Amino acid sequence: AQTVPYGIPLIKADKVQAQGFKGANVKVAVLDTGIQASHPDLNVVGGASFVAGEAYNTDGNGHGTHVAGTVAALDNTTGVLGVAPSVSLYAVKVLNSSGSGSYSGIVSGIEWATTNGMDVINMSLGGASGSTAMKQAVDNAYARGVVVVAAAGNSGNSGSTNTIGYPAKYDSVIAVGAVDSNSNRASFSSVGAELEVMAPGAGVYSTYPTNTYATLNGTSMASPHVAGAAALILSKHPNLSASQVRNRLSSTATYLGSSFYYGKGLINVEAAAQ
Ligand SMILES: [Ca+2]
Repeated sequence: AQTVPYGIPLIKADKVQAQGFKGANVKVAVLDTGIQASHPDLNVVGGASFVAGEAYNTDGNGHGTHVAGTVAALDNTTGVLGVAPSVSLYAVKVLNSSGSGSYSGIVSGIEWATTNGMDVINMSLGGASGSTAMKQAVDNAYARGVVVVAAAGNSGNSGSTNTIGYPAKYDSVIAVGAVDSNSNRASFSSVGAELEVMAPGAGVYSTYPTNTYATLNGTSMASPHVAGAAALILSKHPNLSASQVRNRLSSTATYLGSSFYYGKGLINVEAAAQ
């Protein structure tokens, strides 16, 4: 049978899906370690690899497949359920089997995405330092109308230290923090002034390499939740611009506390979709 991860009802992705909007026609590119394209519960329609010696349609890590599953796990009688199960999935490998990648490889992914007409870009990756090349590509995609979502980082908090990584730290990028099934901020969810919105990141069950499913923890899992809500909103009002979709996301979020810890709050797709 098909399992419904707690994450989708928590963010009200089901009320919208129920209304009939599942993110169809929306092109979502997942910049990650690739995707097990042959996964039964997934439907990758294309992409590209910028990692030497590795094809975009294979995931030797499991990370990119899990993230992808959260965005568009097929709505059928098996596996799990994605936020926008009808979204046009694209895998852009910018990380290798060890979860590592170079700035050139990543920006190249951000450039291919925008150039090829992606509506949403998910980056469940992050680093301590940014780069003028990374900033440009990101501001560019956003400038072109591309919604850019990135994991806020998993370095928890310490005193009053802003621990939000890059590219999450960029203004053109939406930073995502993680909360558990009780809607309580996860201990690893980084904090900072740039934290934008919260989504399920603890105990999220999704698709995992070699036709299986696994549970993982991280802000990397919270991100796809927001990347998929964006497509959901886009599949309802396709005329909206990035900044608009973005604003409905944070302007209708459920308040959970100080922005330094929860940003604007937990996202609500039913409210954000008008
Ligand atoms: Ca399924």
